[PDB]
Amino acid sequence: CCSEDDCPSGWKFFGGSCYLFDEGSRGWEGSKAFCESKDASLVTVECSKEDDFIRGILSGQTAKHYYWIGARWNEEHNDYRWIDGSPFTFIGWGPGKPDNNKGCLDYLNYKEVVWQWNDHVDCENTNGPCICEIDCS
Amino acid sequence: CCKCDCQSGWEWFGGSCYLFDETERGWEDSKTFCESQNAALVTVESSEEDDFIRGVISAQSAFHYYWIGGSWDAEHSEYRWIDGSSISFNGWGPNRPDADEGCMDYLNYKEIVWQWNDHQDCVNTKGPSICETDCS
Ligand SMILES: CC(=O)N[C@@H]1[C@@H](O)[C@H](O)[C@@H](CO)O[C@H]1O
Ligand SMILES: CC(=O)N[C@@H]1[C@@H](O)[C@H](O)[C@@H](CO)O[C@H]1O
Ligand SMILES: [Ca+2]
Ligand SMILES: [Ca+2]
Ligand SMILES: [Ca+2]
Ligand SMILES: [Ca+2]
Repeated sequence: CCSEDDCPSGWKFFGGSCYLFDEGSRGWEGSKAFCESKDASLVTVECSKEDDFIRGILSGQTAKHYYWIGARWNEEHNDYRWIDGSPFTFIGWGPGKPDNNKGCLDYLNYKEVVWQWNDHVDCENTNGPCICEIDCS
Repeated sequence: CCKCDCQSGWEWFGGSCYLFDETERGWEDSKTFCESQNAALVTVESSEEDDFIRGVISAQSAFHYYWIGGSWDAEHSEYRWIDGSSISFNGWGPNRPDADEGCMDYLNYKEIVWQWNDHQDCVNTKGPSICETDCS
């Protein structure tokens, strides 16, 4: 658990985590490496307050309609879970999701999905911004 | 539970806050103590949870058993978690449960290396316990 103290310049504090809402243009796999290069991870969302926090930030802008997060299809377990291997606790799928395409998760704002989780089939060459997290664990 | 929402002395794991309380109580009084903490005795739905628990209790050597939130359900004629839910994950030690109308504990003794056992004295056998809240 971080304090506000531990958030590097330009990172937002919430719920004992530091978040970077990065506006670059990367694939999911490129976003994963980018977060690592900042000694961080693509964000993992363990509870509804963290989901509400994220939606608050993403609803503050309209340039972008998806941000990559630290979840994808796991071949070992044949399910969607976090990139650290942790199964989902909080479930954030938007209406009608997932599409079950064995892909990578973002927060999506498109038609009936109103800043909620979606799975995209292309984890390499679909470019977007991302959310990194430092949770000091 | 959010990862940083566990009150003081509690540990977060897989959406739950746990308390490993070492005051020794019989199974019923342990149930009551978890209720007083606005929680319940722990229910173990997965191998992941079981391993988290084993990692904590195999770390200490004072206690050989901890009370958890499983007991005989007459209605159903089987051990159930105290919320009424079915025991899906198989965390029993070799040849357990060996009798009905018991309560469950983690047991470190002979062939049971911190797995589930059934005890048939749910009042007067005192031990530590493990509480769980999902903060709902
Ligand atoms: C990269 C991304 O999330 N793209 C999403 C796609 O997966 C989804 O099928 C569609 C409809 O929900 O919204 C897209 O345009
Ligand atoms: C309190 C407790 O769990 N005691 C256990 C008992 O239920 C079990 O039959 C025996 C054999 O495993 O080890 C005991 O002493
Ligand atoms: Ca998180
Ligand atoms: Ca999709
Ligand atoms: Ca549990
Ligand atoms: Ca027994």
